[PDB]
Amino acid sequence: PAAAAMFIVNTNVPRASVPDGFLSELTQQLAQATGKPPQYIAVHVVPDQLMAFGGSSEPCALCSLHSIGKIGGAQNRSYSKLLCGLLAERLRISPDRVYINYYDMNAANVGWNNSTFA
Amino acid sequence: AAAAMFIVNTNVPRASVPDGFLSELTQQLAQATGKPPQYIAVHVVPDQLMAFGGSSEPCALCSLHSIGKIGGAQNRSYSKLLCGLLAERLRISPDRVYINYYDMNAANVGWNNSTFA
Amino acid sequence: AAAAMFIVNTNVPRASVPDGFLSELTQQLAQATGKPPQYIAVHVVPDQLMAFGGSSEPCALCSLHSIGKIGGAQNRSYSKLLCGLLAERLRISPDRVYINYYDMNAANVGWNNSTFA
Ligand SMILES: [Cl-]
Ligand SMILES: [Cl-]
Repeated sequence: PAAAAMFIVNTNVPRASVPDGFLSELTQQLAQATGKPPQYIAVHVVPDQLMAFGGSSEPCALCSLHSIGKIGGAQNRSYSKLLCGLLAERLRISPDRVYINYYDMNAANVGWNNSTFA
Repeated sequence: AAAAMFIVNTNVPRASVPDGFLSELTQQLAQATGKPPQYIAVHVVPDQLMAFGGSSEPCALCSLHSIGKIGGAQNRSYSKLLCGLLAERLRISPDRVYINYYDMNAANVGWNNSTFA
Repeated sequence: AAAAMFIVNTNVPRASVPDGFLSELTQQLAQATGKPPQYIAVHVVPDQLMAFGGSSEPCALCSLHSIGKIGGAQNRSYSKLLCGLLAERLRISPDRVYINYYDMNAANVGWNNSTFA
């Protein structure tokens, strides 16, 4: 599929708790997992959010992975283990307090560089 | 299917959001969707640079992602509920609120190292 | 249908977002989509922690959700428009912008206590 993918993390954990290296690690790990070049992976981390999961304000995250292709039942299970693992290790968020929404984007529906990936 | 998540982005000030608002959203959404509250997630983002129709009046852009429980009649019910809460608690007119509803396939929601498929 | 909404998330600092940018996006999107500006919502989020291709140079991740007016040719036109505006006003290179396009079903957009069904 065309090369783009993007991963967003929204979390209540504080800015101070995001490791140096985290966005770079997300980029490299997602490139590897999706088979996409890192040049076309975008990552976005949003700490300090007002959020709750199950009515509790213990650490949690709501995430999205938008990808042109490379989305499906088995792949998404694999991404979830990878990404929950990174959020647990790096941000100290329990995997049972993380949702990740997966979106398979059509290339014609991803704009870039004044045009689209179609 | 257990999961649902509601996100509100708004231009109203942080100081205007009541202390119990996340808990109220959780409880109200659990009742509206029939899902246990244990698996409802909520997220409120105030102080945003955002306009509705070019105007700086209070407004909101929201999303409700749910595995199931999404459809024409249900979404109407959720809009009345959620616009009502945003009006009552955040003083946002319902005609300056959009809510995008997403019926998520269970295979497309990750949680706890796996997906809901 | 009247509704559309445009969201920009960017790592450019808040002080670099010019006065009047939300209004310009509203007017330009209204012209491009044929929708009245009164039902276009825009949302800009500066100072984000982002990387694009591993780099923290200026970049943006954006969404355009619209009832209708979404398709291959229209999206290419919107990308030229919106990348143009982000370059002109926020000094972001077009090759560091993604815009996700979503054609929303009217029944899945809540507004004013109901939906657009
Ligand atoms: Cl509850
Ligand atoms: Cl530029």
